[PDB]
Amino acid sequence: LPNIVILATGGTIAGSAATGTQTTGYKAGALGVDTLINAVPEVKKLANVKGEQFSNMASENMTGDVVLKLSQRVNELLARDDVDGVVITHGTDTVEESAYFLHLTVKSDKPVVFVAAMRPATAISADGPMNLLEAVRVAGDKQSRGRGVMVVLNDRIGSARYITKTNASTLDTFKANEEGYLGVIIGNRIYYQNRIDKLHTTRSVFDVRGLTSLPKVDILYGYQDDPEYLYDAAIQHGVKGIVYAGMGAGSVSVRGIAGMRKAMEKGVVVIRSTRTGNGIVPPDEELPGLVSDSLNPAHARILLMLALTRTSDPKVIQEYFHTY
Amino acid sequence: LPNIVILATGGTIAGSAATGTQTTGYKAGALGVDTLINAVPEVKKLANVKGEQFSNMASENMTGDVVLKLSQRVNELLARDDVDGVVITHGTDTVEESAYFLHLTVKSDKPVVFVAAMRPATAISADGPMNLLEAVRVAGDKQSRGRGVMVVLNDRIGSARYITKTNASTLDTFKANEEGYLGVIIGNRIYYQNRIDKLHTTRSVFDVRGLTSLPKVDILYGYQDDPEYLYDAAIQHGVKGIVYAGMGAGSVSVRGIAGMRKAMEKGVVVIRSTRTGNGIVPPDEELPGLVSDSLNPAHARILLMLALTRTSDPKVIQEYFHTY
Amino acid sequence: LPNIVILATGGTIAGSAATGTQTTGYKAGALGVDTLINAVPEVKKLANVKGEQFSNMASENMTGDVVLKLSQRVNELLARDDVDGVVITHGTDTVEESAYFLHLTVKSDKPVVFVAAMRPATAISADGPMNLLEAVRVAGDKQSRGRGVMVVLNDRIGSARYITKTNASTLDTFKANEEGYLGVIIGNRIYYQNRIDKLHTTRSVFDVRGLTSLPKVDILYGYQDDPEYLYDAAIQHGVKGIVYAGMGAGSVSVRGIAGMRKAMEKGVVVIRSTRTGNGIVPPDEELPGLVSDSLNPAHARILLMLALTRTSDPKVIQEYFHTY
Amino acid sequence: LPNIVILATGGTIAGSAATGTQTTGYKAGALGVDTLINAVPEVKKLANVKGEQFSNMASENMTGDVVLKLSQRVNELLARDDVDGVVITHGTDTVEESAYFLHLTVKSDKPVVFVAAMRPATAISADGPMNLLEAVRVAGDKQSRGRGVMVVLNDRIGSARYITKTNASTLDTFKANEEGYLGVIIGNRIYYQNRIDKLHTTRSVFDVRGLTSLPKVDILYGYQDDPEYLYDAAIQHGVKGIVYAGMGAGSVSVRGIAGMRKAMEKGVVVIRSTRTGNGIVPPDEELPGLVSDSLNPAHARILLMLALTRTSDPKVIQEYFHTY
Ligand SMILES: N[C@@H](CC(=O)O)C(=O)O
Ligand SMILES: N[C@@H](CC(=O)O)C(=O)O
Ligand SMILES: N[C@@H](CC(=O)O)C(=O)O
Ligand SMILES: N[C@@H](CC(=O)O)C(=O)O
Repeated sequence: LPNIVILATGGTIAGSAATGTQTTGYKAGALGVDTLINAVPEVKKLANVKGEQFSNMASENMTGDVVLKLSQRVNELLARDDVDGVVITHGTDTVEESAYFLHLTVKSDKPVVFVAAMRPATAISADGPMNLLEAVRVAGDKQSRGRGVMVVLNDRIGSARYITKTNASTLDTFKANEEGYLGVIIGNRIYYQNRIDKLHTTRSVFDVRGLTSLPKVDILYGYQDDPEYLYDAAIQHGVKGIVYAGMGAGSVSVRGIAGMRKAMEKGVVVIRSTRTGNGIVPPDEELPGLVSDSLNPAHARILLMLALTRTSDPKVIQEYFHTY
Repeated sequence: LPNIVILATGGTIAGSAATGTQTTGYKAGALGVDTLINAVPEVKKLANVKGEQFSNMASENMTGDVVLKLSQRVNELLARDDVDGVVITHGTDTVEESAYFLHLTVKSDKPVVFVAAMRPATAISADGPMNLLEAVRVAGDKQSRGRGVMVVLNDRIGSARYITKTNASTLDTFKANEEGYLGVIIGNRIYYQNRIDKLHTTRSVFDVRGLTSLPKVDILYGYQDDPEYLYDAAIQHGVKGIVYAGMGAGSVSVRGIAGMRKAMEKGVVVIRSTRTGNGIVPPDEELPGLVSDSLNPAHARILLMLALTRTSDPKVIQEYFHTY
Repeated sequence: LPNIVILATGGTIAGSAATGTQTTGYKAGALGVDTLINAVPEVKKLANVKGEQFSNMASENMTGDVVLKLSQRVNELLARDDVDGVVITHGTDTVEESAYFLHLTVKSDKPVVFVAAMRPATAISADGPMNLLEAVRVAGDKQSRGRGVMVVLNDRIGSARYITKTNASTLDTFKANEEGYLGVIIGNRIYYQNRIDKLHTTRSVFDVRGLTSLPKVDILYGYQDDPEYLYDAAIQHGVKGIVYAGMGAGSVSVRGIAGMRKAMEKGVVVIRSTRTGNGIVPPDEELPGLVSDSLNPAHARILLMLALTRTSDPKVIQEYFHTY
Repeated sequence: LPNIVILATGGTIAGSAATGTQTTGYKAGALGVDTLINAVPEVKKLANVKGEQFSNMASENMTGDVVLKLSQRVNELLARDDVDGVVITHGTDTVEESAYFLHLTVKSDKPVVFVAAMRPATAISADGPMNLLEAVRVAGDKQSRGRGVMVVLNDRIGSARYITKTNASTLDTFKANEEGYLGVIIGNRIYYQNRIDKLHTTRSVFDVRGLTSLPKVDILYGYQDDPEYLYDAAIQHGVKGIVYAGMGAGSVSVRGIAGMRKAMEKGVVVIRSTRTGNGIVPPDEELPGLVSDSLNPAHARILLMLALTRTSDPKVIQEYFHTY
């Protein structure tokens, strides 16, 4: 059997409420990893699992300094001969951010699978137990190697680069509308469909081993009447990058243009992304900043933060956006 | 034949580029309304059309003061016995905002149909001509009355309350993943599928006749490491409301909580929405602010602005979010 | 509390397998209704429920003669003052057919909610418990009246007319891509979004009280090299109608045209539907047969069977396809 | 510039109607290939194109014997040093069948791109011109090599293995809900997202050079009351295989089981697929026949026909269903 480490960070998957139908007033990140494992003893037929408690928080409180430590820990684990893969239990709300960070920074082809749940462990029809079992199956399969970081929920295997939480509250929320899933798990069998045609993991140039902090990057929304003062505030607080969750294809109002030009004059890198949820922001030399390709704003922030650890050259940063 | 006014505001539908494949370096909002009409002379078999040029701008520059005028003009037009419906040509980037504004403020059951195009008029396979023809068909059909404000592109009829631009750059971008379309136009025939179960138009309390400006509302994004200083900036600039494009189901970090509590102390109304793109943000009294129900951040901003013209009572505002 | 009858027919919701991960070799339709109710005692806080065992079969074996009796029983129940609504447990494979049959033949505005499960009751993270509780919530809410027959799974409320099983094996399979959901159930609260703009239930002309069988209707697939001999076989076995699950928009090969013309010469009514999964098959007088509007093949069969209890007139039948 | 052959077979892309809004009463496959080319002279900046007229038919009339000749011709063309790629203009209705056939039988890494249109060439906002330009762009890019056969419409590049016509009548009908697109074409640039994780073209065992006909395979639908006599008819007419477009996950009624057992006793190979549109049909040794994995019925028929040119062995055929 493969040796899988379950590295727990918190989330609703580790939530415990007073009744089976209670959806508020409980902490998302209360139960320990061994309680998760022991609720699905079937996992022991799939792998030799060892639980490690990395943190226990709601993912809306996950921070880059913590995700950096997570990446460093996972790199240490996967460097061991006695670790075949890692499953990371996490909150759903920012799992796409943490997962994409590890996608770019983990220097191994051994699987790294993020798993989460939309219902707490105490819920009627809780999804966490099956999601964890699926995640372990994926992490221990030798066919799962070399595929980049994955996010597994609801019988689907999503690439960290494409997968996003698309719905505030449903079990099927994690989708990649234009890129689909890497694979699916049906009837206790994994079906791989796609390999992502982007750089990642052992083919990624990003390395943050030995870093202890990351560049500051903020995200500003685009909308009718969007204000220039938010750009001024970000600049004043020393951001190194701004990701613009733009109207349409990174379109920018007269006010946003003024903000962006100010930022660029102070050496801030601006990435024009989109608030729409999907698709390509194409190059446009008449507008300020760089473009995000198909990265959504949350992902774009992660790639920009990592880019800024190793370059300040806009040409190189733009090329990263087209290749990672 | 029905008498339809085509009220033009700009957009890529009125864009004109130097070649058939050029997608940048042209102004979205350059062609006049009569050029659009004359490019589809078939529209004169469907309706007696009259063009009126309201504005000619890219929709990323549309502002609430201008949308207020638009609403007022459309009400004047629909008050006339010689006007059976209005088609509004507009940019795709913010059409959802303008349309939802009119959905709540137009005091007639006569059809109001927004139309737009993802490719400029000069493009190969431009979508504007057929979109405009479909929109005119919709606006003139007696079966279209009483349905709320509609957005028509790509053979689909979307409710202004549910429809959003979901993709930065595709023709099929306008979708309502959970709510579907009101109807479709296939083979020159309209097929109505749904009526929205929300208040609108003639049953809406919002009336902005005579107003000349609207309450200031900004939108802030939720993400890992989201900073409190953006709340401080918005407060300092005198916002009346803040819409939060939250992680997951309006989930809030410790920093966002501190920001939101500060804003609420100053009398700012905070609405928690979602950055995910779809779904319900459920109530949670322990978190700050009101919740957006299934309104996305752009729509939630429009409803909040209108709500604040009538009330500062949280109970009443929250009920608007559940019913409009 | 509302009085709700849970009328059980079988399905995977009532399936019981030897382990938590076994997905084959168990009978869908083994557990009794009271075992379903007793697994979710929370239901007794939502309604006064009474279980009735109508049948216990896998839904692939559900037949029109049995669905007729199901409709007749439901009508009997809803005619009672002591019944406020009904939930029908059923297999997922043909629930859309049974549900649409009841949608057209149930003469009450009281809610009728079909419910099902993709994983058996014994499965890890079984969906049936929560699906049943959601269904009971929907059936007992006074806001649910007059909406037509509903299908409830995975926090979604779908209209019987639009909802279909879109995926062979996932929990989120029931979707209506173009029409959306009537509503959703999130955080123990129902959010109604739409009302279907079609005839149903109390406004439907179809009445089958007193019938003991239905007219025979088969479905033939369209594809490259589709054979004429399948039309001959159907005609020889006495079908009254044929639904063609056509290529594209009910397109027909030379072979299919010959088969259809032969069928129509014998008095068979032919409906051209689509194998695609969605959309409108538009009228085309140059092709044989009537068109299915947006009814998929399984639904189109149900409507044709019901139509043939009332009329043989093509004009009238075609109008049913456009209104039901 | 690359040298691209445009091999025309017909379809609505080659349709010509009397007015810009006419959607019936015109032949789909009337215009010649040069007339398509001459409508988009921009193509000359992308490639040196040569048109060749293979056929001119509606795709509902495409037959396996003709697709076999199409595959043979494409193989001849791509064996030439002066051909870099091939674009095939085709009807939308069965493009997925012809494309998947070529995906398994074309013995080259040079791109083969099928292209089609939902609106005829004479239509207002006809999609064919831009679809053809995109297809030529894809066929001529050196990055497009080795990706398997592609289907290009509406700015999307779909794998022939996953893409299907999902809507009877809309421009955006070609989707792969679970597998996404291989890439997209926005702003005159190709963005590759995925590589399919299945065998195709140069790695495929299927070679039909020298064949003039193929094994007979029919498709039978699954539904309530599905009749055994259709199996008897297929058997009597000498089918070598039957693809069952099953209820749910290839579920079979008692009648279908009896039919399938009869077919198998006569040496017919039975593949259980799904009518649902998407997803995996899992193995189940208690049911008759082989399973289609995620192939939909139309694709399953194509694979089974090709498999039968080589083997009758169920173990090998089942493996093909899991790897092609
Ligand atoms: N707020 C929770 C939500 C979840 O996990 O479903 C979290 O992200 O930690
Ligand atoms: N920027 C343009 C884009 C479009 O209309 O497609 C607009 O919103 O005005
Ligand atoms: N074959 C089962 C499948 C399910 O219910 O999920 C049924 O329809 O009865
Ligand atoms: N019946 C046409 C439809 C199209 O091309 O859109 C064909 O398949 O040939």
